[PDB]
Amino acid sequence: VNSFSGYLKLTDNVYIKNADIVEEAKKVKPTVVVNAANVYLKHGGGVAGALNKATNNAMQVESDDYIATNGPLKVGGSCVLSGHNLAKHCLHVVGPNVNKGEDIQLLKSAYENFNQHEVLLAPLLSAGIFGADPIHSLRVCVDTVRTNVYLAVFDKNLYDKLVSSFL
Ligand SMILES: O=C1OCCN1[C@H]1CCN(c2ncnc3[nH]c4cc(F)ccc4c23)C1
Repeated sequence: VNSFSGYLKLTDNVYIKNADIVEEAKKVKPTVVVNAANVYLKHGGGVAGALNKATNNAMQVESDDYIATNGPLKVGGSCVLSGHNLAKHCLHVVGPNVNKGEDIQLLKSAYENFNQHEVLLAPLLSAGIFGADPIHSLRVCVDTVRTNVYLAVFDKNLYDKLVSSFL
C-alpha cells in the first residue's frame, strides 16, 4: 500500500492522474520524482522549469555543480540527484526532444531508467515541449516500465484523451 490517491489504474504497474506533478510531489513526498530533463540539466520550462521553480532554484544550483563535474547526460540517460522539498530523490531523465530532431526510438531507453526504482511519480517522457505524441509516450511507458509508476498529466483535455484511447 502507498499514499498515491485518485489514480486510474491502466495496467498491473502503471497508474495515471490529471494532476500538477509539482502539487502531487508536494503532497505525497514520493521517494522518487522524475524530471523531464535535458542533457545540460537546464531547467528552464515545461515540467523541469516548474519543478525547479518549486525548489526555489536549488535544483538548478545542484544541477550546475553536477554538470561541471560530470559533463552532460546522454539522450536516453539519467542521473539521480536530490528531490529537495519535493521528494527524497529526483531522477532526471532525458527523453528525446523532437523539436531538436532527436531519434524517438530513444524514448524506450529513457523509460528503462525507471526500472531502477521500485516506485516513481513521473510525467510522460518527451511530451509537452519535447514535441512527441503523448499517446505514443504512454504506450512506450506501459511496454517498458515494469516498476510501479504514477503518471501525472497536467492537461485535463490530454488526460481524458490518453485514458479514452488507451488499449
Ligand atoms: O501535462 C501536459 O499537458 C500538455 C502537455 N503536457 C506535458 C508537458 C507538460 N507536462 C507536465 N506533466 C505533469 N505535470 C506538469 N506540471 C507542469 C507545470 C508546468 F509549468 C509545465 C508543465 C507541467 C507538467 C506533460
